[PDB]
Amino acid sequence: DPTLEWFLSHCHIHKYPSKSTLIHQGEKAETLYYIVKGSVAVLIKDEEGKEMILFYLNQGDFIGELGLFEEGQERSAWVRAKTACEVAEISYKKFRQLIQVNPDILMRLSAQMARRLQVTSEKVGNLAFLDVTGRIAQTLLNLAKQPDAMTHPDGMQIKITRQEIGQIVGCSRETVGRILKMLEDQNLISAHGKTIVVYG
Amino acid sequence: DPTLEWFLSHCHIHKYPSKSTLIHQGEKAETLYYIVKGSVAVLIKDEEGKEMILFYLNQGDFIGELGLFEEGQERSAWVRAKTACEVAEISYKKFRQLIQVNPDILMRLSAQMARRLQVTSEKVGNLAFLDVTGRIAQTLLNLAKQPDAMTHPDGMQIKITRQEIGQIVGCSRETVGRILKMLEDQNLISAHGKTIVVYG
Ligand SMILES: Nc1ncnc2c1ncn2[C@@H]1O[C@@H]2COP(=O)(O)O[C@H]2[C@H]1O
Ligand SMILES: Nc1ncnc2c1ncn2[C@@H]1O[C@@H]2COP(=O)(O)O[C@H]2[C@H]1O
Repeated sequence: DPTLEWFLSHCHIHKYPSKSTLIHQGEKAETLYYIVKGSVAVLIKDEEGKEMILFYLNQGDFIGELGLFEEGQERSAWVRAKTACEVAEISYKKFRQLIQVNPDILMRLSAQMARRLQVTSEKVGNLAFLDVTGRIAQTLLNLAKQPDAMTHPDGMQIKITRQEIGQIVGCSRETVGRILKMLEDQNLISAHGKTIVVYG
Repeated sequence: DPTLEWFLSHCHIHKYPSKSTLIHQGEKAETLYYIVKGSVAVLIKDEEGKEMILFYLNQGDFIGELGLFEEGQERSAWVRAKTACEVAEISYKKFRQLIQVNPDILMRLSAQMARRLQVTSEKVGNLAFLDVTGRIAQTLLNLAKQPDAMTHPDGMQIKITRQEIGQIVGCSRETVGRILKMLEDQNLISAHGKTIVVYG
């Protein structure tokens, strides 16, 4: 996109090794980010530092946008490199000015925001209205519909530990274990190690 | 405000009686809304038509924004007049043009979006980490910490039907019933009708 390359040329680019943290919750938000390459997890934690994956973001996604519209706010979640990443960065001050030149940039951002809101609402709905078996089932679908969802002859094919799922659904890797076996008995999936086969 | 009366003068204004539905989930999203007066609930339902209040929006809040950034989408939730309302309305087509004249309007929208995303993410935390009893307990605290939370000699004091709680937590008024009694046995609250006493 020629409009992204306009945006990007005003950004400093920094590579982050898989597993490194780009954003720490609670920091002061003063900068926007943009994933040029790679993917990251958005996480939040609970009292005893228990993690919950709240979204996966990927190349082309902005990050750190939520403190852009009002000065003096804090990062609302940790963002962690899922794989090695290359992330552009820019101060909100500089970015607000781009918007002044070309509003189309703010338009691109708002669109990802509107979509994260839909998805997150749906996630809210999922926790309220599904049994932990139901969520784990939903989570597999959504994972096999990730841009990076691979392909298998009997459906889609994903990789993910039982703990990651556990964090996505808010259950333990133990519970995730039982339910994965159960869904496999119902021949809905197939688990050979850390590779699940979802059908669709 | 100068920008906002500009926005509004391009809108048709319609009054909605308390309890009437402004947006039906699944409809095609082609129009933006703006609450000139009153408040509404955003709800989603489950398989057996069970409701979950997902947000309260009020005078000054836009509604129906989530299908604005991509043509051909569906209302992501029902929006229902909490009290009698007066809601401006405008087609997305007209609104995209305003943005072209003055981007500041898209800037006001994005800000409410960024805040709904923070709040909704927060709510996802609770749902993941709190069972039906835990949530109902949390909900009472938060309610007794409302600006309008009254005072009692043994703690705070609130008013709310069991159904309202049911909607806050995504459970039925029946379930809310059991759990309220249970919490009362644990002498954590006291329910004499539609007035609960949370202790401390
Ligand atoms: N529900 C969500 N969906 C997607 N991304 C999110 C969500 N909540 C927070 N984030 C991202 O997490 C980032 C961390 O801090 P910010 O709030 O500054 O910017 C945030 C957003 O980019
Ligand atoms: N998580 C949420 N927080 C706040 N408002 C929401 C949320 N999810 C949906 N809405 C509102 O529900 C409206 C119904 O359809 P739209 O998606 O067009 O626009 C929606 C938003 O205004």
